[PDB]
Amino acid sequence: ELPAPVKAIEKQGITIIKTFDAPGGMKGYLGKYQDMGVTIYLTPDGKHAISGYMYNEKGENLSNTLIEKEIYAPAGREMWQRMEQSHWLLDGKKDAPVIVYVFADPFCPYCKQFWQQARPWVDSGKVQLRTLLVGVIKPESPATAAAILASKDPAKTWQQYEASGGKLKLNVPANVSTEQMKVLSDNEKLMDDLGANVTPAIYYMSKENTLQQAVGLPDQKTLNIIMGN
Amino acid sequence: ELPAPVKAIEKQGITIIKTFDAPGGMKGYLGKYQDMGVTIYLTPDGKHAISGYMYNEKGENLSNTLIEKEIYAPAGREMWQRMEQSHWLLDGKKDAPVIVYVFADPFCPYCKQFWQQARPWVDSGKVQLRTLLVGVIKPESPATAAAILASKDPAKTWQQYEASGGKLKLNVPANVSTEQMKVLSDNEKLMDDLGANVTPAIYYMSKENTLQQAVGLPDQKTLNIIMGN
Repeated sequence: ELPAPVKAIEKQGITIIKTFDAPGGMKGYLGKYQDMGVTIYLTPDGKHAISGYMYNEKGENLSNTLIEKEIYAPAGREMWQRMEQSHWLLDGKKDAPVIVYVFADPFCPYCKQFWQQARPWVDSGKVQLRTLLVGVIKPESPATAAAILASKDPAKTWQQYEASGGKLKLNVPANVSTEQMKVLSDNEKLMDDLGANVTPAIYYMSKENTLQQAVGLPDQKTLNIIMGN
Repeated sequence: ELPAPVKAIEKQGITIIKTFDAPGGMKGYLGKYQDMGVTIYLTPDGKHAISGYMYNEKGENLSNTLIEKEIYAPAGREMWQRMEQSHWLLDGKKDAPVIVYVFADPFCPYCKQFWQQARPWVDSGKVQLRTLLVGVIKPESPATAAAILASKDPAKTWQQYEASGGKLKLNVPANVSTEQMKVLSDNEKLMDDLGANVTPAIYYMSKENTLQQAVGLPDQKTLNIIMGN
């Protein structure tokens, strides 16, 4: 079966995912304890195993890197793709290295405050905010979001709208177009799939491309991390 | 200096105590993170180190054993000796394998309840309770404790006293003898040195002879552990 020392560690509540190659003639085992990723290393003598974190000369926590890359990160990747394939509005330079998605409703105070918080990074060209509009808070949310999407330059209109705290006057059409309704409904479903029904629901990448989430108004630390600082 | 991989781990908040021999050509380092003991193992390639716990074929957590034996346990040993050298009263067989010390006052409800809880183990000859009397709760505590020490068979009198819930009538002398006062004062100082002023203050051995403490009335789990079950 499995080496005795490793079997002993399994009995401590660990479920093995797979085996992997490690340095120094050691064999590695990737697993989980409850929801936590863990790495086990079989010693050269083969009669001992160490459950813990391996570091290299440069000081990188190799176990952390592997756990984030193979356990925590994967499942959310297809979601990041779905957001990229959605009809989002661009706020910032198209080539900004840091991409942040935000599900926002026209009648949401914190969406506006987050928009303001992000200015330094967006204006410097470091971050680009991609907004996926939804109409779920107020009776007029759908129509207002659709009106923004119906404007000549939706992205600019949204920026002006958020900058004005929602005081920006708009031309609200006689009805929501079928295309606008599809965008809003598709965005709402994706938002629901991501797990947070409250706006703003902010998504960004960190920790070996793990899809991260922030809901509501981020505090200073979370903001700096979202912005890739 | 120290191997680079180990130096990297030190930077994560670890302070090294000493180096030690490990299996498979690996070098071990014993240290602490805050108040927690930790073990680090340098890999055969010498360019990596693992911070974690080593297990053997029999399933023993060797790191835990070493940490308990060399870090957590030592400092309290001299205290266990001081209790053994004190004037305690025996409750149970002199050859009972499990020794439990208890600092008790004559006017303490929980001391009496703990005494009752311990009967099964004391009567089976598995545990021996060694009581170090103190007189600190009530005005009459000193005189009553001294009266017990002054009786023909102090140990039996104490047992009868606890069994009766303190209703056992006693012959209280005209004064506390100098020897009785020395016992009470010495016991009180040792109790204070151990860190718990509340009675009952219970001491026992577990985890590689680490001096353990229980204060007040132990719940079922703690009781079973104190009794060595």
